[PDB]
Amino acid sequence: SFTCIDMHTEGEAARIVTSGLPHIPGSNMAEKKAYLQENMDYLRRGIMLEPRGHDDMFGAFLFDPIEEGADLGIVFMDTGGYLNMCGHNSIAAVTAAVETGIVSVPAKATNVPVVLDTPAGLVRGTAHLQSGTESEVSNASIINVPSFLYQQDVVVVLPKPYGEVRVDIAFGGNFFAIVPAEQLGIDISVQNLSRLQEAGELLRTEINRSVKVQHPQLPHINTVDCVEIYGPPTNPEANYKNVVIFGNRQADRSPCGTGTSAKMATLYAKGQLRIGETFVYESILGSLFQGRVLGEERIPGVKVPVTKDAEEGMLVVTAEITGKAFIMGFNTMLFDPTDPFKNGFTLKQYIWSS
Amino acid sequence: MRFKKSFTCIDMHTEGEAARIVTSGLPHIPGSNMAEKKAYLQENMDYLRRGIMLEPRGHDDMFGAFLFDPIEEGADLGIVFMDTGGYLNMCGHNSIAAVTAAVETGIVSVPAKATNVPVVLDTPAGLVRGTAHLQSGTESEVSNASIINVPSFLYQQDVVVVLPKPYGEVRVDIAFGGNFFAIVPAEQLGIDISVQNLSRLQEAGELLRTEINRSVKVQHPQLPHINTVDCVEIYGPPTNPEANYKNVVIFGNRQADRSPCGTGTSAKMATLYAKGQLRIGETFVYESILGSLFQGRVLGEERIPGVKVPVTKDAEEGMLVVTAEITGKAFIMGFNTMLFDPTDPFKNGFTLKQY
Ligand SMILES: *CC(=O)C[C@H](*)C(=O)O
Ligand SMILES: *CC(=O)C[C@H](*)C(=O)O
Repeated sequence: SFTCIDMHTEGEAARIVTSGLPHIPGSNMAEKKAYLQENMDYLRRGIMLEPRGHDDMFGAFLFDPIEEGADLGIVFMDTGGYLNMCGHNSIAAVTAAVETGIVSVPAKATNVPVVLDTPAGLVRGTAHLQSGTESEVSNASIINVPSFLYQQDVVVVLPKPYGEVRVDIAFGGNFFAIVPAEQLGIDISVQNLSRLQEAGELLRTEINRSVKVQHPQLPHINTVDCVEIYGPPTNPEANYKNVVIFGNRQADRSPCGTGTSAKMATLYAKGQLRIGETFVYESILGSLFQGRVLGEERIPGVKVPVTKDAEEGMLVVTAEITGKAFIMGFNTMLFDPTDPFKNGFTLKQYIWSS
Repeated sequence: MRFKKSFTCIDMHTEGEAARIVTSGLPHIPGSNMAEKKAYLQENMDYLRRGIMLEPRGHDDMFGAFLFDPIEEGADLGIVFMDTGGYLNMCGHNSIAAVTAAVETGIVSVPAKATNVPVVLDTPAGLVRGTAHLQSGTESEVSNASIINVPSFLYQQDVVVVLPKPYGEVRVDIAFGGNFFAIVPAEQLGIDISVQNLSRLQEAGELLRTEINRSVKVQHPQLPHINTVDCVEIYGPPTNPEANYKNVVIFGNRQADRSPCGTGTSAKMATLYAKGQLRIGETFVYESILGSLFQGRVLGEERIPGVKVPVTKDAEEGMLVVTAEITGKAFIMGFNTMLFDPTDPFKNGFTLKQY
């Protein structure tokens, strides 16, 4: 049996496994993720998939922190595999840590830091407390790992009825292909969600076939794992609306924190967003996240495709993302060794271009 | 405060199909029988079903039930079933799960040295007599569970239903197995029962259910409150050698059963029995889209003089009903305390499924 704190962040699940896991080696969180992925993938499958989960479930395993200064180690998972970072799950974990007492709250504290050691690096979170409560969280922010536009105006050819599209590749904790919905000929709407999933899958697969990406500081991150499809906002408070397609072409119900970070890095690189300016991203559900670019930095002697010959070094930015998570369940998940679906199942069919 | 309005559940599944069995958290629900309590919930507290069944706490193919104290004489537990669209009068897989959960979690006592434990369910469709078959050696580990369903019957035969393209005109049987079913060969819809075709099967099932309920009036002759076709059973040749046929049942907000569906199996057996194709005691094995198997036997038959349904011939002496036993295996998959913060925008759930 495993104990879980089932959270959701504005409609998007985050199943946070807090106890009962087998002991896992690894000298950092990236190696722990690799160990799970390579040797114990049955854990993910049983916890994420039907019948205990479903095709759009998401979650994370907690571990002791390893990187200096962190409160919790975390490895994220979904219906397909393992993302190096997740903003909505980070917001959920920061929230759960404070509300359930995994991390202590100083006396008279109105903000409580919760630092996550993730496969993509250190993620500095803050739970913003409800005034007059000891540990009720109003919302939570996360300062993401450095983000960056990687490659601009990448042209890929998808099968009909999509054909040729142009995207940006950016890192926000995961590598994203960021594309306007208009180029796909699909409005972002609940009605089009299945098509959005198919386009996202086709675009992700085609991008990884034709562009080889590599995070220049983190060897293990060498694929594009997420497709961010954006368009005009519905809520007048939002700058844009988006849906991210990832995992086994599941869709984020949240605006997606890493995807927002990647979008903000891209806008910033193009001069379209100032440091400290509030950016508001809306989801397919109408949910909002707020983000701000906190700073920028050039890394001398390190280039990505977008980095100019004249430029000694790549531009990165540090972005903060804010959202609200709720506890939806305290769960003890059970696995009878004679249960034929102890490792879950899906009825979703795979798709691929011919 | 945090646990205000929470619910405790035993999350079960029966060969892949969820049964979220709510064990505490409801206030008193007015009603002098289970059918009335079901109507109360549906009319006055439907947001509870939606919050428990739907994302983010559930999903588009979740299923479950509320437990109550039994009202009907001889029953161990009251139960009201729920899904992503509404409330079925009976559910085979959830009854199998409830019998199993009752024994394994000690809701019912296991008599000294027993190998089989009866668990009787008071449902909106009537009394359902369950038996938990214990694993030899163990005190209360359940190997599988059988349920003797409420009376089942073929109701109306060769009903022509006209659906939009690419389906057009189809021929179905209507039969009662605890719910009314329209039973239809997948062949007639132009599609195979396969995971590939699941979305289409859901669409076809929903179309068929809507059209049937407009164009055909059904009425259970002994239970006034049952007067709609709630489920569509789409069947085809088996994949597993052990199975007679395969099916998928579409119901709720066009969700699909991952189990072979016990009420659908009961309706199918009553149909086969009526056509002389199954004898009393003969094992019928039904396969699901997942490859799961349920076993059924017809245990008894009765003609009810003076009571007819559309298939009852003038040559005949009252409508035929059968008593069907269904057997499957359920597992505990979790113990959950579900939370509903009043400021949570999705306290009542959501679905992204089309229209
Ligand atoms: C982990 C994801 O689902 C991508 C969106 C996010 O919140 O980072
Ligand atoms: C309750 C349902 O899902 C219909 C199938 C069955 O097991 O009776």
